[PDB]
This record gives sequence, structure tokens and C-alpha cells, in this order.
Amino acid sequence: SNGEFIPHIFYSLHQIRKDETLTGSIRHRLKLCKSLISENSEWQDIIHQREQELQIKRDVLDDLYR
Amino acid sequence: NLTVSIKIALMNIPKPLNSYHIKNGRIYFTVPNEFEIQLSTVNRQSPLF
Amino acid sequence: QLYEDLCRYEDTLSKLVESPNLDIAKDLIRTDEALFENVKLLAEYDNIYRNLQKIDKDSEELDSKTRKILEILNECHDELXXXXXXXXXXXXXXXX
Repeated sequence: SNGEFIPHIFYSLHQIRKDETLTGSIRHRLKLCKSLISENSEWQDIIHQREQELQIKRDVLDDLYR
Repeated sequence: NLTVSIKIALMNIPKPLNSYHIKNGRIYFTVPNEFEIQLSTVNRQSPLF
Repeated sequence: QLYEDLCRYEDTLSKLVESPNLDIAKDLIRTDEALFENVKLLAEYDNIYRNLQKIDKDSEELDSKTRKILEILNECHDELXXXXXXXXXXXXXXXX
């Protein structure tokens, strides 16, 4: 997901933690973050499989030449 | 069968259909049920594009 | 884990407007760091997925090539055998 929308919330959150509209805006951005993350070792395994296909075919052509 | 076997070979065959027997001019695949028979069918076509 | 992070902030602020202590803010900070790290990892995972898609496309291309070769083969088989030899034998029997 996008990582540029999170420090914007952290700035105001820092201000509130140091001290309705401020926390209201913070929540208004946090909802957009909720919908964003909701919309958006494992892949390694998958990588190998895809290449497995490529390797078998290369071996066949190499069977023709040799 | 050589033409069908490569298109069937590329597509995503469901899990209960991974086992099949390529018969002389057809693909005969089974899955057990009852009614004194086995849920097996013979498939054969022509297009591929 | 990324969603509970976003909910804790709203809950803590909602409790701060009505009143409510200092510890919950530190909890918010650690929560912040965790959220950031999770986001970055997620992005990297997305990129790797893209690579996987590319490899898939390549495989499809090779399959198409193989299919075409097979078709040309079937044509070459339909172009050409013993019947012609028999007609040549009978033709030799007709010439002599």
C-alpha cells in the first residue's frame, strides 16, 4: 500500500499526545487508511514453480540439439 | 489427442479432475460415486484457438 | 494487524476528548512504528507478485509456439504412402 499517508496522521497524533476537530480530522484520514489497506516466503515458493515450467521446456530443446 | 492435450495441459484443471486416462481418440476421466456405476465421462472436441 | 493499529488511535482519541493517561500514548507510538513496517513489507510483496505475472506471460508464449509447430507437423503428415508404391508396381506391369 501507500506509505505517504501515515506520517501525516502521526504529526497531528504527536501534537494531541503532547497537549473534536483535530481528532476528527485524524479519524477522517484513518478511515481512508482503513479502506486503503482493506482494498490492497510465500511468493518465493511461487517464483520457483514458474521457473520450473521454463526449465522443462529448455531441457526439451536441448534434447533436440544434443 | 495431441492437440487437446496441450490446451488441457495449459488450462487450470480443477483438483477432482487431475486424474484422467487418455483413450484412443478421447480423454476418459473418472470420479467415484454410486448408482452401480462410476462418474466417468469421455471428452473430445476440435477448436483450440 | 494493520487495522487494529488504525482503530486504537480512534478509540484513544475518543477517550481523550471526553476526559486519558500517558501510557496509552506510548502504546500509540509503538503501534505507529509497527504499522509503518507492515506497509513497507506489503509494497515489496506486491512488486514480487508483478514479477510472477511476467514469468506467467513468458510461459504462455512458449506454449503458443509449441502449438504452431504441432499444427505444421499435422499438415506435413497429411501431405504425404504404400498406395503410390502399389500403383508404381502396377504401372511397371503395364509398361512392360
